[PDB]
Amino acid sequence: ELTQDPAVSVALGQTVRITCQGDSLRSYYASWYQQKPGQAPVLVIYGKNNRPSGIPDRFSGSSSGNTASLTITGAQAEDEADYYCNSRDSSGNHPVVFGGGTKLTVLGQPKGAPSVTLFPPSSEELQANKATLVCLISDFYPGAVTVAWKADSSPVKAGVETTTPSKQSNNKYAASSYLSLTPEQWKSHRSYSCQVTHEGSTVEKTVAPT
Amino acid sequence: QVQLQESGPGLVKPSGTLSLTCAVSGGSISSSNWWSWVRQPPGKGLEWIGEIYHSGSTNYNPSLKSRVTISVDKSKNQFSLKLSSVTAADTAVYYCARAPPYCSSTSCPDDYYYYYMDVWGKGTTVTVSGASTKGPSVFPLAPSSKSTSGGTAALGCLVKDYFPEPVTVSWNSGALTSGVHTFPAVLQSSGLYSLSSVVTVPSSSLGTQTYICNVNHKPSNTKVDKRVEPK
Repeated sequence: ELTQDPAVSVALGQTVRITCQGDSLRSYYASWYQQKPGQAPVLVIYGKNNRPSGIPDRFSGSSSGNTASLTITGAQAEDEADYYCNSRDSSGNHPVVFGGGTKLTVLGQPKGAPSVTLFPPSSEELQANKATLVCLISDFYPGAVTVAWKADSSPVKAGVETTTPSKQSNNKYAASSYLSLTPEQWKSHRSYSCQVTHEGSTVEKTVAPT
Repeated sequence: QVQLQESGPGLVKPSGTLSLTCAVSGGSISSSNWWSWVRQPPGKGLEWIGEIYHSGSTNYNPSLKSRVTISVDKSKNQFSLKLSSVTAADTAVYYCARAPPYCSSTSCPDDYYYYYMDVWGKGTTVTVSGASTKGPSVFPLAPSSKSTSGGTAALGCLVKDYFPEPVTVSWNSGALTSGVHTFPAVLQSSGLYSLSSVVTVPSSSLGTQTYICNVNHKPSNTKVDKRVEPK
């Protein structure tokens, strides 16, 4: 069993040290991986201070006794990710153990308003006696947002499915919301609206049957 | 050795047996390495499952020892994984990887006390569920230029009601990559997934260029090529 801190934060341009602690580390070296949301883990440290090709030299590794440390000198925005240490157990037949992970937050990144795009139901779905409204939200930072739907000028609240925010490749966030209606309901109102609020400011997009 | 690729069922009913295979291409399985399996449950950490040598010797994770069997097929340059008595907690993304040799003694050269996994597969998603596989329904999202910059429009594809995960989307057989944004799926109250894929294109091309989204849903062996045209 290897222990890590669950959350560590660093400001842009400063140095951070992620620790990995375990009794097995007295016998075998520690490797490190970086993982960004929606991707596979990437090896950054074989062990000691040896890195694969392609890993910038701002990453460095060290170890002593029962602890190992990954050090990032001069953190940049692309270093925001999860980090796992990994080694070989010293007891028994030596299974392989992982650390719990460390979510590394980089401070000082720029804010951003959400970009909203609302699609009305397609003619093919209506002919199949169904109707979906698609509200696509992207490029907002920080990653907190609230979505509300409106039939004409009234809240609907029924048939709404909204995803949790996920981090894009540019460290900003995206989300989506779906409103499922019957073809009768879509044609018996004059408009529907998707209202997206972020950091106190709201963006409202409206569609209409035509 | 240069590339590993997993392949499995995608869906497994509770108390069933998970069966996976990793094809090794570009190198031989008879190398002096430990061919390993790793998984990661949704929203959780990495977990080591086990490893096998090219002679057949294995080493398992003590918490999963009673349910796992790892094999090696030297006739097909492959190694496989079996996990029985599955439950909901076995839903995860499974990876195959390759580890270096090591020493358990105390008097080897220094390079025999490293451990890492430098060659990984792309991973495969296995969800343990008692429900049935459901293919997707693809509907076009007609172009709209109101939310984009000057001289651009947004058109997309709606992938509705599929199970289980995942689906992949591409545009014009991969020839269109700039401006593509595929959003993560939503888990509807019915237990079925849905997502959308949007691409930003010049608004001056909406009447002259053909736009087709290629939706692939491997768990159901389905592939749809939906044309997206203006209103």
